[PDB]
Amino acid sequence: GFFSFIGEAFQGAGDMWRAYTDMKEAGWKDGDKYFHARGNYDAAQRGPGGVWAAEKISDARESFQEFFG
Amino acid sequence: GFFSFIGEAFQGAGDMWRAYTDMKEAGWKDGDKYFHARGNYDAAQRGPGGVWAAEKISDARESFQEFFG
Amino acid sequence: GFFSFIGEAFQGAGDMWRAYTDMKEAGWKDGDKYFHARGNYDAAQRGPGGVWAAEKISDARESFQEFFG
Amino acid sequence: GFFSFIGEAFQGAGDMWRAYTDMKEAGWKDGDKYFHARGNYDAAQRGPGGVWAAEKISDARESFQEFFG
Amino acid sequence: GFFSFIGEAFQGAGDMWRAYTDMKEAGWKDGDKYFHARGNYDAAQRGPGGVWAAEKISDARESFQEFFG
Amino acid sequence: GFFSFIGEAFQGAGDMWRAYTDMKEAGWKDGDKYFHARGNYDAAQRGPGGVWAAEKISDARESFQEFFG
Amino acid sequence: GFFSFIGEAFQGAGDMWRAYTDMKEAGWKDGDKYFHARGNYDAAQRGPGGVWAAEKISDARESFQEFFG
Amino acid sequence: GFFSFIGEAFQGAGDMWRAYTDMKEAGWKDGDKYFHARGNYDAAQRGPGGVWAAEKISDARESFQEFFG
Amino acid sequence: GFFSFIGEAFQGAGDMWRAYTDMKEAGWKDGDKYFHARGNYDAAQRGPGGVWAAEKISDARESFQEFFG
Amino acid sequence: GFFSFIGEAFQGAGDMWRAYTDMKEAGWKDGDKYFHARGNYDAAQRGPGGVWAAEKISDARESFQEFFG
Amino acid sequence: GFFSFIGEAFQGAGDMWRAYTDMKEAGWKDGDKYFHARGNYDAAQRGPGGVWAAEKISDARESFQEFFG
Amino acid sequence: GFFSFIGEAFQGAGDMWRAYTDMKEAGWKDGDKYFHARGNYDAAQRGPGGVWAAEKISDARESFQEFFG
Repeated sequence: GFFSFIGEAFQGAGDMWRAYTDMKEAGWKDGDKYFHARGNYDAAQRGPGGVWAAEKISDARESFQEFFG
Repeated sequence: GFFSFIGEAFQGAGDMWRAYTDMKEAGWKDGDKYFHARGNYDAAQRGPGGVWAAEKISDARESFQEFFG
Repeated sequence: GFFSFIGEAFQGAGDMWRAYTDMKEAGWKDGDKYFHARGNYDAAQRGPGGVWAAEKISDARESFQEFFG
Repeated sequence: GFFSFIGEAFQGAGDMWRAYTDMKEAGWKDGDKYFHARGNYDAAQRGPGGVWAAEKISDARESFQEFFG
Repeated sequence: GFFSFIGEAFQGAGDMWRAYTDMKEAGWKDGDKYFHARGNYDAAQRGPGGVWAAEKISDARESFQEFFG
Repeated sequence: GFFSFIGEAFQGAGDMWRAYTDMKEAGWKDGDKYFHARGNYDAAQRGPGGVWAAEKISDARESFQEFFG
Repeated sequence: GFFSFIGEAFQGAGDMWRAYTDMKEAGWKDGDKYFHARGNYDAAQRGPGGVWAAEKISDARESFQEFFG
Repeated sequence: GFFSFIGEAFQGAGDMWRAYTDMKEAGWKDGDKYFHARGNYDAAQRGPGGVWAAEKISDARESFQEFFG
Repeated sequence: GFFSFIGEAFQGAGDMWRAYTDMKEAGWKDGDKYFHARGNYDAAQRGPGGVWAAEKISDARESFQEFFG
Repeated sequence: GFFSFIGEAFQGAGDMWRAYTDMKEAGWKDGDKYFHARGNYDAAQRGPGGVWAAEKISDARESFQEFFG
Repeated sequence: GFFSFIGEAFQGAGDMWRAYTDMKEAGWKDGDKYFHARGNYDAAQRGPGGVWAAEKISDARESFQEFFG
Repeated sequence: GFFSFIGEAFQGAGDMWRAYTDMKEAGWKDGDKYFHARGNYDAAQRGPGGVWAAEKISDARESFQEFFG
């Protein structure tokens, strides 16, 4: 299939964005995650804009444009 | 299939955005997650805009535009 | 199928946005999640705009536009 | 399949962006992750713009443009 | 398949961006990761722009352009 | 398959960007990673621009251009 | 402009289907035409079907079809 | 401009299908035409079908088909 | 400009299909044409089919097909 | 410009298919044409099919096909 | 310019398919043409098929095919 | 310019397929042409197929094919 992972402007302990496929007779274990933040300024911020998730985009003409200032 | 994960401007302990597919005779275990925040300013913020989730977008013309100022 | 996950401006302990598909003879366990916040300012905020969830968008013309100021 | 991982502007303990495929008779274990931040300024920030996730983009003409200022 | 990993502007303890494929009778173990930051300024920042994830882009004409200022 | 790893502007303890393929009867172990930063200025920063991840790009004409200032 | 002349199954003396355009300070003369027919069988016949005269035909789909027997 | 002349299955004395364009200070003369037919069988006949005259045909899909028997 | 002349299955005395363009200070004369036919069988006949006159045909897909029997 | 002359299956006395272009201070004269036919069988016949006159045909895919039997 | 003359299956007295271009201070004269046919069988016949007159054909794919039987 | 003359399967008295270009202070005269045919069988015949007249054909792929039987 199509697997896509996009992530921007973020903070995490871990175990993120994974894609396990077609496994047979498997087994695993994952730990505990801790996230501690104290007294931080301006964290995990993203600017203006749009998100588009599309399986098929066909015959677009003069489309999907963005004009910032 | 089509799997898409998009995430911006966020903070988490963990175990996020995953896609397990086509598994047979499998087994797993995941931990406990802790998220602690104290006295932070301006966290996890996202700017203006739109979100579009589409399986098929066909023949768009002069569409999906954004004009910021 | 089509699986799409979009998330912005948020804070969580964990175990979010997942998509398990086509599994046979499987078993798993997930932990306990704790979220503690004390004295934070301006958290998890998102700016202006719209959300569109569509399976099929066909023949749009001069549509889906956004004008900020 | 198609696996794509894109990540920008972020801070994490670990175990991120992975893609396990076609495994048989396997087993593994992953640790615990800790993320500690105290008194940081301007962290994990991303600028303006858009995200597009597409399986197929066909016959685009004068599309997908961005104009910053 | 196609595996692509792109990452810019980030700080992590480790165990990131990996792609395990076609394994039989294997086993492994991974450690614990710690991320500690205190009193840093301007970390993990990315500038303006867009992200495009596409399996197939066909017959684009005068498309995918970016104009900064 | 096609494996591509691109990474710019970042700091990590280790164990990153790897691609294990076609292994049979193998086993390994990986350590613990520590990342400590205190009082640094301007770290892990990337400039303006776009990211494109594509399996096939066919017949592009006057496309994929970037104009900085 | 667009000038199109289509003629099928016909008999004439002459001076037909002409298109004079953009003339300045011109002059001409044309003769007399005689058409004489006596005792002919099966002349100037056209079979089944349709005529379409269009300046612009846009986005036709599964249209303009003809099924004879 | 676009000048197109199509003629099939016909009999004429002459002076047909002409296109005079952009003439200045010109002059001409044309004769007399005679058409005489006596006792002919099966003349100037055209088979089944359609005629389409179009300045622009855009984005036709599974259109303009003909099925004879 | 575009001048196209197509003619099939026909009989004429003469002076047909001509295209005079961009003439200055010119002059000419043309004769008389005679067409005489007596006792002919099966003359000037064309088979089944269609005629299309188009200035621009753009992006046709599975169109303009003909199936005879 | 583009001048194209296509003619098949026909009988004529003469002075046909000509294209005079860009003439200055010229002059000419043309004769009389005679066409006489008596007792001929099966003359000037064309088989099945289509005619297409186009200035521009762009991006046709699985189009303009003909299937005879 | 582009001048193309294609003619098949035909009988004529003369003065056909000519292209006079860029002439200055010229003059000429042409004769009379006679065409006489008596008692001929099967003359000037063309088989099945299509005619395409195009100034530009761009990016055709699996198009312009003919299948006879 | 481009001058092309193609002629097959035909019978004529003369003065055909000529291309006079770039002449200054010239003059000429041409005779009378006679075409006489009596009692001929199977003359001027052409087999199945297509005609294509194109100024530019760009990027054709698996196109312009003919399959006879």
